[PDB]
Amino acid sequence: TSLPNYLAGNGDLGSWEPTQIFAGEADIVTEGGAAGADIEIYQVIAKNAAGAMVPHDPTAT
Amino acid sequence: APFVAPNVQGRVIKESGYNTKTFKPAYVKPKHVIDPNMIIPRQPGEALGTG
Repeated sequence: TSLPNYLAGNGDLGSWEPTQIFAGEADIVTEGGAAGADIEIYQVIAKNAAGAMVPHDPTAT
Repeated sequence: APFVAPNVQGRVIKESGYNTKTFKPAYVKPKHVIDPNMIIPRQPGEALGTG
């Protein structure tokens, strides 16, 4: 990874767009728990039959 | 030295010679090319953002 690009091009350094989460003023409750699948950030989470933290999905038999 | 009864003539003794050695040196030519591809990117002791 070493080639000093000699060309002429426009480009962006990035685009910041803030992620406000809280929409009210009630109290926050937290806990750590063991995962069962691969979880992203701020993804809605259920609990499977073993007690893990599977991400939420309705219509499951 | 040889033992000789004092009537007879004597003994003759041989000798020794030389040797030679010659040498020649060897030749060494290293070099580098310098592109603009080596000058431009950042040498490590330089601050982030603006070089």
